[PDB]
Amino acid sequence: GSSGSSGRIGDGSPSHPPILERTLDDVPGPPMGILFPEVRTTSVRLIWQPPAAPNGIILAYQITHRLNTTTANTATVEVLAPSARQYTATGLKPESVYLFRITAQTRKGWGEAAEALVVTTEKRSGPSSG
Repeated sequence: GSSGSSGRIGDGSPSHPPILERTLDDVPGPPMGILFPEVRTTSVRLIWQPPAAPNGIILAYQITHRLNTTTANTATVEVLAPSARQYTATGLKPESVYLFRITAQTRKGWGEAAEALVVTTEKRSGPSSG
C-alpha cells in the first residue's frame, strides 16, 4: 500500500478596540457649542451642548451670569437639570456684557466650564473672529 497528501497554511484577521470605554469615574469636560441666538436687554437666552466625553452621568448643570464690568459681591449662578441644553437669563442690565459659565454636575462634582460672553442690547452685533 501507499499514499500521499499535502496542503497549505495561512491566517489573518485584524481588529480594533471599542471606544467609549470609561473604566474610572471623573467629572465631565467643558460644554462646547455656546452660542447666543436670543439675547435682549434684561433678558437673554443662550444654548450649549453636552461634552462628547461626559465620562459620567450628568446630574445637572450650572449657568453663572455676571457683569464682566460692574460691582457686587458675587455672581448669582443657577443650577440646571442634567437634561438642560439651553437657559434663560432675566434681570440683566442693558448696555453691558455678561459672562455665561456653563458647567455640568456629576458624581465627582463639577468639571470644566464653558465661558461665553454676551452683551445686552437690541442692536445685533457680531464680529466673529478668532
